[PDB]
Amino acid sequence: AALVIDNGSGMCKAGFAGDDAPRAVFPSIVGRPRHQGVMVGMDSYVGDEAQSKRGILTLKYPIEHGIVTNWDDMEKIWHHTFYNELRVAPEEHPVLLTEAPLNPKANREKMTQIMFETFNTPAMYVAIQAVLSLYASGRTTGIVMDSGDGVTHTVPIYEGYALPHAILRLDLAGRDLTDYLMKILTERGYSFTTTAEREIVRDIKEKLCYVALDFEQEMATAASSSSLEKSYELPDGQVITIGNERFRCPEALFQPSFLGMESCGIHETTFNSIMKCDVDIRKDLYANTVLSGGTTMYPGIADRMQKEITALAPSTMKIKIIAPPERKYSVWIGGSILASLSTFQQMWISKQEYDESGPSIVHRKCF
Amino acid sequence: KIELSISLSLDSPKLDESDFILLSVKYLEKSLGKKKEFSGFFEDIEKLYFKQNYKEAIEKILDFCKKNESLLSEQVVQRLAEVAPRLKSNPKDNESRRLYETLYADHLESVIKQESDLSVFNELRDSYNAVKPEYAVTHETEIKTLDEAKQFILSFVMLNDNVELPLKAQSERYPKKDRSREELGNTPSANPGIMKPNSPNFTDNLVPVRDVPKIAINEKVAGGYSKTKPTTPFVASLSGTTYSLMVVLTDYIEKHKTDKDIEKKVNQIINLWISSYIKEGYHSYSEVVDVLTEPFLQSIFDKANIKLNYGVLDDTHAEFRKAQDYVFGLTIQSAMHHELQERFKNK
Amino acid sequence: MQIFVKTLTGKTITLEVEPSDTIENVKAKIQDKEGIPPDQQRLIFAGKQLEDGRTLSDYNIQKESTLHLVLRLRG
Ligand SMILES: Nc1ncnc2c1ncn2[C@@H]1O[C@H](COP(=O)(O)OP(=O)(O)NP(=O)(O)O)[C@@H](O)[C@H]1O
Repeated sequence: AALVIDNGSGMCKAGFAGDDAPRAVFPSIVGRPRHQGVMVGMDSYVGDEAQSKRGILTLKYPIEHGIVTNWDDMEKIWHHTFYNELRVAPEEHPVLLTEAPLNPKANREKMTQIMFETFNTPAMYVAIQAVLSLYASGRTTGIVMDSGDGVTHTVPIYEGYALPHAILRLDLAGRDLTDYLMKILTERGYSFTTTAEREIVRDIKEKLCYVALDFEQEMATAASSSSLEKSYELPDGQVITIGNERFRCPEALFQPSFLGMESCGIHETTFNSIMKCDVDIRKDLYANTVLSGGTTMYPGIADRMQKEITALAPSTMKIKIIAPPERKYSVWIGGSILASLSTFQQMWISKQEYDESGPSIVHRKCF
Repeated sequence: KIELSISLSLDSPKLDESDFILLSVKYLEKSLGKKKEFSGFFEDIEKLYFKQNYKEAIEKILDFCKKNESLLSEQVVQRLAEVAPRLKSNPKDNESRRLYETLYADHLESVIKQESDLSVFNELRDSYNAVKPEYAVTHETEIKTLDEAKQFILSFVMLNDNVELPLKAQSERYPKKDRSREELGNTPSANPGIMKPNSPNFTDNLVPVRDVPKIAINEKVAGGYSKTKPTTPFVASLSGTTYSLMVVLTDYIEKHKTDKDIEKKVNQIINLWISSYIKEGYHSYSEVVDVLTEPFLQSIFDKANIKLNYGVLDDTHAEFRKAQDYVFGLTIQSAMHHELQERFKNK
Repeated sequence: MQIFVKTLTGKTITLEVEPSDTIENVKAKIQDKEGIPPDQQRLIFAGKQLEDGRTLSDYNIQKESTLHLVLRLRG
């Protein structure tokens, strides 16, 4: 049975192909001790335990902006994935890894090198996250809107191939949305500044926030009735109430000025993306905008994307926003789907093929 | 494994004549290994493939496949021979050949880089300074590096639609050009050479993103080149600029006729020209070579005792191998996509 | 300001222009004066083919500068 690990900017999603959810979802962060001597009597901590010991540890996000940057910490994440979470020996399972769009050549070779020479897998493959997300929705052509923890990508894909010339990247996603939520709830009176309070504000975000269909009437409705307010109960029992904060926060995705960013907005980058593609394929793209990842999970986001792209596109363009219900983990699910196809058994990179040509083989097999 | 892979690979709907040739040979290089005995069939197929001689080479492949039937899979030769009579080529869509020719342009350029002492291009400065129109700048720098000659050779386009019109007009091939006039603008691309902006590509074979021309075929041209030679990929049709190169070369040959190494040195130009025109995406191989080989241009060389090799190389093995992998990847992905979408229907 | 566009026959078309004017503009002015469709026009100055988006300033074309004009031959 083949493994599927989504190497995410803030969460690693790992599991077994054939299942339709990852078994393990844990913070993709490595912690080492802050002062020696918390070490006397035992080395390093990964994942859920390293957030529990944040105060005796110096956290590092080895994959903060979607591209893995620290290979010693990635080695340890993957080791924790295989041996603690899934509880398997990697020599015993072909392994499908995901990569970010526009992933350097060498980052791909180094992924392959580690998987064969450090975990001694029989087989492996590397697919682009967005492509997997498109596959899980039964398309092989569209534009995927991938918004995770540390990075968002708008990724046009034509007959399975992500187009390097038109992929747009954008360093605003959930981590930034969670901090803004912190900021504005503080301005309201409720103090959230500690790393422990940051954790509750992430819960408040994923449970109560939503996208306004138009920002202004929602503000007007907030300013003129109680209907939008929602009570939220903290861990120590205190109850607080969230008002326009509920939608002011995810609004940051269409108005990065809210955070000081002079960027465009997930709708403008989507259009900009589509317009670096050949005219002949834009109609297909516009009719297959696929939303994907944890940060597209806000109620109302499909409908506003519909509205805003309709405002940017030519007046006859047929426009579809596809936002699956499973899109929190649709990268991984497309991975699970792919690994399971029988025809995919002819496409693994084999242990044999690897020491015949070394890590550069990834370029000739995975594209 | 390999028997079932080529099986899947052959199921593809979009499989073209050049895809089949590469897919076939990959099978026989794995099945019959490097037994020397067939070493020359492999060598001959690659040489016929370069010369775009798909008919002869597909003929040679089935027939080799009959006369070695017990050595192979009867399942695989049946699909090979059943699929062959229905194989076409599509100049809009010749992706395996685009990637081959583009890798070949690099092999050719590097062969010239260790062959040429760059004296021919320094000698050629004078033939250009003589036949250039008045609005074209003279070249007065010395050509020290091969890029410096690459940019020089390319600047002959300055002669176009003026100096080369006398001998353009003696062609009967060139009126059957079929580049559409409709100006289409520029599309961004990260593939090199003659590849399509949208086609898959090995992720070590990318090039930095920049704009390139979209050009269309007229398709309503009677006897048009795209129609008569569908094996060659369309980039911009027949290369008119190469009459401009022939006006410069005619002058060069005239005033170096007694040169003993004249044949050596004219092939360095003709070939560097060919490599650069593919590498820069102006034209595919045949779009250049098929205006060069027309018999009224061939006189010019024959009467001066010059035999052109046309950039035909000793071996193309690396670039041929690389192309096999490419069509292998693409056609198994095709298979995988078909399994994928027929699993969603059933949900 | 004034410039001069010279054709292969050595006849010369003189044109009143603003240094802000693009090449799309000068080619259109030539069409209006002589009939030549601009997709056929190739303007040459200082040995370079002139590109449409750029302006005369961007090419340092002062007053009385001479352009050269070559017409494309196609089908
Ligand atoms: N309403 C919500 N429901 C569930 N998750 C949410 C919601 N809103 C935000 N999330 C955020 O969505 C992010 C989840 O990130 P995720 O999609 O796994 O990104 P990743 O780690 O970058 N992997 P990937 O998307 O494949 O690149 C977290 O910041 C979550 O807090």
